[PDB]
Amino acid sequence: EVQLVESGGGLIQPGGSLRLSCAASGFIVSSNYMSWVRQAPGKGLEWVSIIYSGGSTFYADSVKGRFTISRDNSKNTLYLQMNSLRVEDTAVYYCARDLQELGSLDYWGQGTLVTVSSASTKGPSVFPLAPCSRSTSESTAALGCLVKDYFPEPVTVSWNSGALTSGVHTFPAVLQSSGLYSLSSVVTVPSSSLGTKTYTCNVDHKPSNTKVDKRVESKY
Amino acid sequence: NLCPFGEVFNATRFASVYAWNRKRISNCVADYSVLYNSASFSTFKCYGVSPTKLNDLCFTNVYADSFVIRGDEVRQIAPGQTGKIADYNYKLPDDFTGCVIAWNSNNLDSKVGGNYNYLYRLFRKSNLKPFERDISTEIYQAGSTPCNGVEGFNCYFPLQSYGFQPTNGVGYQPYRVVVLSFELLHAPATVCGP
Amino acid sequence: DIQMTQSPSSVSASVGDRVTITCRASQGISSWLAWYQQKPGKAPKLLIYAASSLQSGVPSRFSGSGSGTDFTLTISSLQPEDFATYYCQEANSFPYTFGQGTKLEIKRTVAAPSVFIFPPSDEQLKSGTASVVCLLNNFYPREAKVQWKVDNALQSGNSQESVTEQDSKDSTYSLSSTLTLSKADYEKHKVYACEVTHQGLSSPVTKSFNRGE
Ligand SMILES: *[C@@H]1O[C@H](CO)[C@@H](O)[C@H](O)[C@H]1NC(C)=O
Repeated sequence: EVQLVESGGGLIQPGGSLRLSCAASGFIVSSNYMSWVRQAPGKGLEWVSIIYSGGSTFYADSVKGRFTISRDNSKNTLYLQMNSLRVEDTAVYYCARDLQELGSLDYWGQGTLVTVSSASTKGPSVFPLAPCSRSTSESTAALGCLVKDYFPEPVTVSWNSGALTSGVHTFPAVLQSSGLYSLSSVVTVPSSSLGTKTYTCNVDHKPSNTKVDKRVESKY
Repeated sequence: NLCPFGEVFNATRFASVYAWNRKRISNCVADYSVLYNSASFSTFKCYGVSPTKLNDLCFTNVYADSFVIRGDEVRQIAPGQTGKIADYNYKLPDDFTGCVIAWNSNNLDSKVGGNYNYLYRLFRKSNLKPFERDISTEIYQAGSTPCNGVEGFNCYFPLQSYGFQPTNGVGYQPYRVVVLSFELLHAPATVCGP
Repeated sequence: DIQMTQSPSSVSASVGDRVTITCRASQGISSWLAWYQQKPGKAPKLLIYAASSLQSGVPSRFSGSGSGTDFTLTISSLQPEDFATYYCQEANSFPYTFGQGTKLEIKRTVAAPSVFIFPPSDEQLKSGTASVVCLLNNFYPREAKVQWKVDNALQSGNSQESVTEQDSKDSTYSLSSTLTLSKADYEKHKVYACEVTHQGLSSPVTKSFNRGE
């Protein structure tokens, strides 16, 4: 069969350098147009670079003079050398075989993630989102945890060590202007349980070896 | 004897760029001024010669190459360029001495449904040499397994149709191109002009 | 360059529907257009090349059409695995611009959000920052507007929001909006409110608290 596997993604500081690889099976990379395409988190797709079988190379304006596409025929592998990296280069990077206007990009790899950031790795603070004392509500109360100021992704959140799964919404993280992430996890529960059932959100941030359990209860 | 430039610039059919035509121009008087001072031409770039002084010059031979390409590909018909036209279809040498002349031909070379008769070479393993003309139709092997002349996955006909339509943006529209290259030897000069 | 405009950004459908998605290029590109499908956390997959040619292995309910400036992707009768985002692409000139994408999501009955506001914890306030969270739970359709108000001044530029993926069971969305202030700014004001506008509410619903009660 035919395959494309990217690797070499990771965390790098602005101004840094990184090389991605794309190992191909089936296709002969040196006989194809090969392109790199990228997708910034939550955004669309952007073609970045192409290499011709005969060796010509071309680049999107946002990477020209910083990125270099190349190949090693012997290893049937495609490369993108990324220099002078910027925050806005943060993206999943895909290699694809390119059939131009004959057949477009017909096979893509799974992609490798590049994160360009100056932030230090940091475990989150966990704050309670306390259920409102006005418990008339609907007969249903809402409560949760604010998981604030961590880097990098991801955090995982459970409730009552996994015993509480129904009605849980753990939101996607937002990147703050500080370069640290923030996330909320909420659960709707019966207002009648607020006196009696303990609600504890369990927060794991592996990059920082952080485990936090936060008991969330009605306030004063 | 006037040089038969009319047969070249005013021909009725023009070649596909992969099978570009060459016309040998010899033993004749070349009035280049009727050309450079004309409104007809969106591109008129000369290299190794000044376009104004053409009529004061003698040459051993002159070749006139012609073909149709896209308007945004005319930039590739120049020394030092890269791209699908320069690499695989028509290549000018670094030390090119001559003129590159193009005009928009959307009126004659487009059709309402799309004109698909004009082709270019999409697949080739290595770049063309200067003034090399490849008319192979061999099925192109893009995968690990030989195609032995059968089309299919990873096994592609090497030529691609342009598909010109009158409503194309101007970069996508057809342009007719004439490349005059000026040959000089230690030989009699047979093309002089005025 | 050439602009590629996909509209609408979002399309609501049920299984079995005929769905058509459009892509418009700013100049005539003949038939040089590709359509891709992408699902969350997965690579895009090619559906249609050269405007109307169906890619090998792609179900035949997918078809493309158009030539010049206006192009369409049609799915003849929608299937569950078809809910995804769709992208067109200029295939025949640098820089091979992709359209901004059309999301195909599951139609269901209108459902108003239940709204909740959460004051900053005292624990966080000691550290010098205040996060105020507004929660919009289990609503449909996706379109909703959160307006933060601080002593009735409309707050702009100091909030971020986040939305879940459509729920696998009941097809609703939930949304979180966080207003961030310094401790000193937070203590300058009394009434904190988030006001929510949504198709399922007859008029905007406001949830509020008074700082320190
Ligand atoms: C081609 O014909 C036009 C008139 O149709 C004329 O003006 C032009 O000089 C001709 N080009 C030649 C003879 O090279």
